[PDB]
Amino acid sequence: IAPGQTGKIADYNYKLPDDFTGCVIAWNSNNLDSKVGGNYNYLYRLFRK
Amino acid sequence: YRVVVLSFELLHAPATVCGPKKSTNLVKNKCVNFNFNGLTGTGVLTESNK
Amino acid sequence: NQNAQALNTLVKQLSSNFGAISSVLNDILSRLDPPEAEVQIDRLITGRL
Repeated sequence: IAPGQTGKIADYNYKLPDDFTGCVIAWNSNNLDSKVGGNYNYLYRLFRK
Repeated sequence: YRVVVLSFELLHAPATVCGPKKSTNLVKNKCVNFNFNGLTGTGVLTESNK
Repeated sequence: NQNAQALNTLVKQLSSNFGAISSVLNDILSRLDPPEAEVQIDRLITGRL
């Protein structure tokens, strides 16, 4: 998730522009969005034309 | 899984290693831009002159 | 002769790399990705200018 980046996450769901101007902020929060047996609330697009 | 991976070095891109096997009719005397294979340029339709 | 030779040496300069990957805009555009080709196209632009 950065300017001029590729990959399934960066090509099918959310792609920054090459002239992007701003900050990217990320952290780990497995505490608040996980459970025993897996958390299936989050779905990401895997295929597109 | 018997993986096969090619190379595609591309350091000799102007070569004759293009094989899509396309048969397209061409008619000369027309402002056209096209290129099959690789030679860093573009040509004019119709072939087989000399 | 001076005018013709100056014009010829101006035209011939199109084939120089100027420190880029190639001397042809089409080749460098096709081989390299957009966001990483401007850094190399601009050198050729500066040389031609």
